[PDB]
Amino acid sequence: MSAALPSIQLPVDYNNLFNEITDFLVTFKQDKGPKYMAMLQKVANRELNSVIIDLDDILQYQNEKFLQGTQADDLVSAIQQNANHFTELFCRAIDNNMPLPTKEIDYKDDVLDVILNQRRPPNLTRRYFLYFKPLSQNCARRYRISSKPLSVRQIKGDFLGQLITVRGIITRVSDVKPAVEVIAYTCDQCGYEVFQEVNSRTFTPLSECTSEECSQNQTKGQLFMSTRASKFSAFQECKIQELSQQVPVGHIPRSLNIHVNGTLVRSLSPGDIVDVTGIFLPAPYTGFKALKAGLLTETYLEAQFVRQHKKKFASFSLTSDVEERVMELITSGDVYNRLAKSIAPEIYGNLDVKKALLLLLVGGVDKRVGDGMKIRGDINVCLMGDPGVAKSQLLKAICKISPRGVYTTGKGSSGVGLTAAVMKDPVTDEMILEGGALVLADNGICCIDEFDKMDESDRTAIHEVMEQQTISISKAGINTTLNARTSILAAANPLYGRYNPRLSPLDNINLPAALLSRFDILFLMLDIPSRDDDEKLAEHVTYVHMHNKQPDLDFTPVEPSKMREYIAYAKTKRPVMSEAVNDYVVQAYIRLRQDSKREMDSKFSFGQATPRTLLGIIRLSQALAKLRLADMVDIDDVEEALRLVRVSKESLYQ
Amino acid sequence: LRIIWGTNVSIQECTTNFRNFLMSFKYKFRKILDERDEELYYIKQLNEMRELGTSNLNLDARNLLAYKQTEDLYHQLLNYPQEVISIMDQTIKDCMVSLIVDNNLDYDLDEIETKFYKVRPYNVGSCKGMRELNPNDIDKLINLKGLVLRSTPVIPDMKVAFFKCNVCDHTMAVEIDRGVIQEPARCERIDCNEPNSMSLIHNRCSFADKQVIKLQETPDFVPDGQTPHSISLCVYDELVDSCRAGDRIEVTGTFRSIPIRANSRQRVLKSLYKTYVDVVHVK
Ligand SMILES: Nc1ncnc2c1ncn2[C@@H]1O[C@H](COP(=O)(O)OP(=O)(O)O)[C@@H](O)[C@H]1O
Ligand SMILES: [Zn+2]
Ligand SMILES: [Zn+2]
Repeated sequence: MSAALPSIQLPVDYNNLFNEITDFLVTFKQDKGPKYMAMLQKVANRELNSVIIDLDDILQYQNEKFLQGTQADDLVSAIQQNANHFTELFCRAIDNNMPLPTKEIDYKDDVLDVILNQRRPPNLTRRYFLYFKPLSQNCARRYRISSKPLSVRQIKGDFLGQLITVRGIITRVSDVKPAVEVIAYTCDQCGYEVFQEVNSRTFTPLSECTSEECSQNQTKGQLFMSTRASKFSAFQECKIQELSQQVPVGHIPRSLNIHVNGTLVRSLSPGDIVDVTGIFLPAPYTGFKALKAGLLTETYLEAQFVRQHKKKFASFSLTSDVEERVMELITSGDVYNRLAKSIAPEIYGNLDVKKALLLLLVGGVDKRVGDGMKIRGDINVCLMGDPGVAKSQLLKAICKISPRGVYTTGKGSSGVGLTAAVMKDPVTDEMILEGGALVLADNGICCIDEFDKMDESDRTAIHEVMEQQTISISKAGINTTLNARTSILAAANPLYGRYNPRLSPLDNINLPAALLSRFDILFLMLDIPSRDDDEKLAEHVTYVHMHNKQPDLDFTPVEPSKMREYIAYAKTKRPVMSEAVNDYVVQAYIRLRQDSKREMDSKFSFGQATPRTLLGIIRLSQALAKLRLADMVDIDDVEEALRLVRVSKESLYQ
Repeated sequence: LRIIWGTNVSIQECTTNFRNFLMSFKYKFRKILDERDEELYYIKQLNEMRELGTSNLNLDARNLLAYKQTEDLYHQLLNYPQEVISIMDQTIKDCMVSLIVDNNLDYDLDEIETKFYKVRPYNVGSCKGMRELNPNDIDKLINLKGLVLRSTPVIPDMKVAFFKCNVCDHTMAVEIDRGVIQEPARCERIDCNEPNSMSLIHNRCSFADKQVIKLQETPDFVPDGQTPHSISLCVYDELVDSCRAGDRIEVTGTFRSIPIRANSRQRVLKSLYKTYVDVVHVK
C-alpha cells in the first residue's frame, strides 16, 4: 500500500553521519594522548559513569575539514534537532570501539564488570550513560546562536525536541528512584534468556514460554525474571517557574515539567538560578476523555546538563587562576573595610552595619564538644531604627549576593509558610515535605522585614532558631526536629516611627529583651538633621540617580561572584585563639559586665552584656582571623570587636 | 573448581576458610586495629550455645576485617549476603559436627540434625542514609540509624500450597517456586484423569509471618536543603514484636526494589520500581 506511508527523502545520510561521528571519536588530539580515547580508557578502568560531549570541538573538527577542502558535512545543524534518535547512534558508535581495560578486574571493584566479563539488544551491554551540554554562545560568536535563555511561555510550540536552554527556578523535585530500561527473563527449562524492552510508562509481563528452544518443543516451561541482570536507571522530575523580570505586563507566569535520569540527578536543588539544557519532548496524554479532540499531548523535557550562576559553598577547589584572583584581591590591602565598603554601595555610609553584615555572612567557627553536643558558628543581627533611613536595600542586596538566600514579608502567609508542609508527590505516591522560608535556607542566609508586625508564632519559631539550629513541630504527621542552621537578619521600626529621645531604647523598642538577648548585635539607626552632612548625602543620592554608577571614587567594588569565591575560600579555615588574647577578652568582659550593670540602669541603658555577648565577640574575632587567613588570633582583633560593639549605639547620646 | 553463575563465590572453599577463621580468632582486632588476658574470642559462643538449643547467632564485620584469611570473605558477604549466609548456614553445622568429634555427649543428636541455623551481621560498614543508594548498589548488606513511627499488622504468605482433589478421596501437596504457586490442574491421571478438577483450601496450608515498619531516617550528614523522609521495610518471622514506636534504632538490612500493580484488575505495572528494605538484624 503505497498510498499509506508513501515514499519521501531528505538530505540526511546516516552512512556518512556514522563515519563522521566515529572519525571524530578518534581524531581528537587538540585538547593520555587523544584525551577522548584517554577518557574511554578511564571508562574501561570503571572511573566514571557518564561520558561528556563537547560540541565546540565538533565545530572545530568541521573547521578542520573546511580548511582541508573536505566536505565538512555539518551534523550539528541536525543534532540540534532530533537528539533523541542521535543518542542511540552515538551510543552505538562508542560501543563499536571501546579500548581494553589496562587494569585487571578483582573482587574489590564494581560488581557489574565481573558479570559483564562472565557473559562476555545492545542496551544491556552499555556501561556508560551520556549527558550532553550545549555550547556557550561566547565561543559560538567566535567564527560564527541556536539556544538562548528562554522562558516557560516562549516555547512557541514548534520547538518540540530542538536544542534549547531554559532558565527559571526549581520549586519541587521528587526523590531519585529506579526505572527499568531492559528486562532480564530467564527460562526454567531452555535455560536461555529473553530481552523484553519497555520505553513507555507501563507494559505487560511476558509469562508464557516463547523461548527459541521451546518453539521446537511441545512443552513450554514457564520463565521468570531477574533482579540483577535486568538493566536499571534512575528517573527524577523537576519543575521550572519563570523568572520575574521577563514576565509581560500584568501576566501571571505558568509552570513546566522536566525528566531526568542517571548521573546528573544530584545537580539540582530548589531555589537556585539555573540554565537547564536538553530537548522538549511529548508524552501520551490527551486531556481527560471529555474535553478532547484527539492527538492531544502532555509534554516534558530532557535534562542533560546544569549550569547555575550561583556557585554554592561546596564548589571551592582551587585551580591555576582563582588563587591568583585571591592573591590580587589581598595585595591591595585594607581588605576588611574594602569589603565593608563594597557591600551594597547603592546606599550611603553605615560602614559599621555593612561590616556587621559581612560578619553575618562569615558566620563564625564550628566547634564540637564531643560529649553529646556542639555549638553554632553562627551570627544573628538586627538593625532597629526609625523609618526614612535606608532599611531594605541591605536585605535585597544580601539576598542578591549571598547564595541560599531568602526574603519574606512580615504578615500574610507566616502561619505555615515559614514551617514544614505536608503534600503528596506527583510522580510517585509518597508524603514528602517541603519547608517554609527558613527551611529552604540552610547553611546560608535569611532576611526578614517589619519584625514587630509578625505573629507571636513567628516570634516563638525565631526565638528557638536564633540560639538552637533546630525546629520543633507537633501539629500533624510531621513530628520532626527539623534542622534549620540558618542566619537570621530582621528589621523593624519603633512604636512612634521616629525615635523618642526622652525615653530609653528598652521602652521605645517594641521587642522584649527576653528574646533580644540572643541578638548578639544591635544597631540603633536614627536621624537628626545637620547642615553639612546632608549636603553630600543629597550629592550622593542625586549622582546615583543621575546614573546607576556609584560615586567615582578611585576604587572598584567587585562582582558578587568574586565575593562569594572569597567567602567560600575563607570558610575553609578554622583558626585558634591564644591565652594572650583570652585573658584580655576575660578582662574586657568583666569590665563591660560590671560597668553596664552598675552604671547603665538609667536613661540610655539597654539591659546588660551577657555570656552570649562574650560568645559573639569570640565568634567575630574568629571571623576576623579567618578573613586574615591565619590559624591563630591576634590581640589586634578584640579591640576592633569591642570598638564596634560599643559604637553600635553611639548615636543614642546625641 | 565450584562456582555460581555470574558469581565468584565457592561453597567448599568458603566453608574451609570459615572453619579456619572460626578456629583461629583471638581478639585479633585489639592487636591490628589498635593497641588494646583472653583467648579464642569467637569459640566461646559456639561452645556455650549448644546446650540451650538456639538456632541463632550474631556476627561482626571488624573480626573478618582483622583476621588474615577473611578479607575476601568481607566483600563476598557484602555483595551477596543471602547466598553467603545460605552457605554459612551449612558451614556452621559442619563446624558444629566437626567440633563434637572431640567430645562424648549424652544422646542429644536427635535435634541438631533436624535443626537449622542463621546468622546476623550487625556491626558493619557505615552507610549515608538512603541518598547514597543510586541503583548501582542495590541488593547489598546495609546499615542505618533512625526512629520508629508506625507499625502494621501481620501479613500471611503462602508457604505450603495444599490442594484438594474433588474426587478419588485424594489430597495433594506442592510448594512455592521463587514466590509463585502453579496449581496442577490435573487430577492424578492414574486414579482419575480430569485435567482441571481440583480445589484450594486455606485452613490446611502453612503461612509465613511478615510485618512492615515505617521509619524516620536520622543521618549524621545532610546536604544543603535536606528534610526528613519516611521509608518502609519488611521483617519476617521470629522478629515480630521487636521494634515499635518510641525507640531509637541502629539497624542492618538489604536495600531492594519491586514494582507495584496499576490496579486490582490486571497485570500492568509501573516503569518506576518502588524501593524498600529487607531486614537482617536490629540493634
Ligand atoms: N541613605 C540613603 N540613600 C539613598 N536613598 C535612601 C537612603 N535612605 C533611604 N533611602 C530611600 O528611602 C526609601 C526608604 O525605604 P527603606 O528604608 O528601604 O524601607 P522602609 O520604608 O521600611 O524604611 C528607600 O526606597 C530608599 O531608596
Ligand atoms: Zn523456554
Ligand atoms: Zn480425583
